[PDB]
Amino acid sequence: PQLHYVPYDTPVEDVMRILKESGTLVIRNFLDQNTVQKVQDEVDDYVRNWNPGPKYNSKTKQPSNLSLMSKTYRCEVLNHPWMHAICERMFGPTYGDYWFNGGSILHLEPGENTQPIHQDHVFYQISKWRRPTDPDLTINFTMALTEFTVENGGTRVCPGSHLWENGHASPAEEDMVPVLMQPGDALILPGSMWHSAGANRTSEYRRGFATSFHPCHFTPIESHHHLPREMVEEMTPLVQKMLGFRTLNLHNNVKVWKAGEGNLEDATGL
Amino acid sequence: PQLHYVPYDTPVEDVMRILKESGTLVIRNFLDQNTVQKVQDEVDDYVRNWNPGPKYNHDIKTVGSKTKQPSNLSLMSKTYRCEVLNHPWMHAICERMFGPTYGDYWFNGGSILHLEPGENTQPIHQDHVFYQISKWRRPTDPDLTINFTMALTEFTVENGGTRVCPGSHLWENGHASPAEEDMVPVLMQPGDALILPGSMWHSAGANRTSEYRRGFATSFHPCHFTPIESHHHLPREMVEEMTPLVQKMLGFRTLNLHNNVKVWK
Ligand SMILES: CC1(C)C(=O)C=C[C@@]2(C)[C@H]1CC[C@@]13C[C@@]4(C)C=C5C(=O)OC[C@]51[C@@](C)(C[C@@H]23)C4=O
Ligand SMILES: O=C(O)CNC(=O)C(=O)O
Ligand SMILES: [Fe+2]
Ligand SMILES: [Fe+2]
Repeated sequence: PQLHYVPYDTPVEDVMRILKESGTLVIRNFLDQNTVQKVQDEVDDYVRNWNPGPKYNSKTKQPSNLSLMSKTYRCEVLNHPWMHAICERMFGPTYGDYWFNGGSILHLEPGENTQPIHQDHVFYQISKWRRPTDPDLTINFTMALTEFTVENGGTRVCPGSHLWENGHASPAEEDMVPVLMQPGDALILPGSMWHSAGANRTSEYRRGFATSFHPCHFTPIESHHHLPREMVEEMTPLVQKMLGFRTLNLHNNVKVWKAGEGNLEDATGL
Repeated sequence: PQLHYVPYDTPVEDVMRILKESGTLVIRNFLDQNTVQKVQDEVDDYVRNWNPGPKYNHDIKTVGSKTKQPSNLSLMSKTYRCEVLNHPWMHAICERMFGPTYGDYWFNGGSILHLEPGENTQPIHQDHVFYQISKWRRPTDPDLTINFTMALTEFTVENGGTRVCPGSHLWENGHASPAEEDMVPVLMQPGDALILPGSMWHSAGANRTSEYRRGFATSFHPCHFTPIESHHHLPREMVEEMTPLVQKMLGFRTLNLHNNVKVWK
């Protein structure tokens, strides 16, 4: 197996076949450039109400959920048709519905050392029961804000390591394949794929942001039930279901996250 | 394996050992008559107006046409969310069941189990059947969920008291359901509770009496599993009256995995 770079118009069955054979791939031009700029603008404006001027003439905010800080994220990025097409083919037949697991802005500082090589599904206890041929427990879409180079610690993966067994040792550093991307490209990251961020040996930050989804029956990393309800009703029904505001359906048609025996969105006037 | 009826003050690891041996047991006087009567008073009209049969269509054809199974118990009963969900036996067993592997646990779901007079026998089933990952689990693994079926009316063989097949929790994933003859009826007075791990094969009996047989259940499952019932549609003044334990049970607090990783944060 190898690391594949495919254009945006690659057929869905080709992307799924590459995901099954290599455990990862890169979809170039996943987002346009202005979308890349909008997400950084809204995040910067959130966590920093003040920016240093040229000379001396509430101040900052701790970062929160990406859907809270970025309106383009919760209203445009989370509606990405590629993510939903990949999530449906990955979780539909086995689990059925899926929803948002977690997401944040990647910020590799200058001089930051190499991240330990790991699989994303390590924090799932049921990963010990899972076989390499079973569907993934979660999938991550890592979008590039800056360019991803070997110098600035771009993401490295090991194609084929997703088919390793549960007791397999971590891949050697010599066999990690760096993911070279331009802003707008996305690296698709199933929870079975071993990966790690490299060391940033440059003088500039390596910036990115990630989305991630997992089956309906698994508890996500973040809860969004603290977001303002006026911010909830300006989302699409699909995004509302992603962020835990709607009832989900199992493959056996049993509904989880219900409002008693009814739908959660019906009981909340959504 | 055999069905055990133990008193309320039975040692906790004795209950855990019986759960490991026979896959089920009964804790008598699990609820005092005050709690049984308060729950019956707070859900009387709610069960009265509830339409029988399944509310929505799913593949587990198990809700008979003369069976009422309404949930939303915390929203409809203050005794349920302010006393029942704080029951020390539920948490003492859930800790030893889910702690050593999954870390935290929380509320999965809770329903009223109302058998109208004339209801036929329920299909024998395992409660974790709606878990897809149940086909990856082995009998020696920890349970995916645990249930506490508490008797509101008395539970007899004739009125449809729940029946269990002790030891069936050790059967493999492909083993056939128990025949009707190997089911053992559970005889419970108002107050007793039947402890049902997700692996125990069980079913409700036929209500061949003139009266309805009603109980109500509480279920808990690991922190990393999505509950069958959400509770964020409840009024906020209703959440502020819960204990910190119940607020965490019903999804209003951050959960801790076994390796100290935050979920639902
Ligand atoms: C379809 C039905 C009747 C069944 O045949 C097998 C499993 C489930 C899907 C029930 C209805 C709802 C549940 C959902 C819940 C989380 C709480 C309910 C309950 O309290 O009693 C039935 C349940 C159960 C014990 C079993 C579970 C469970 O674990
Ligand atoms: O009502 C009973 O005695 C048992 N009911 C169930 O197991 C159920 O509804 O899933
Ligand atoms: Fe990672
Ligand atoms: Fe059951």
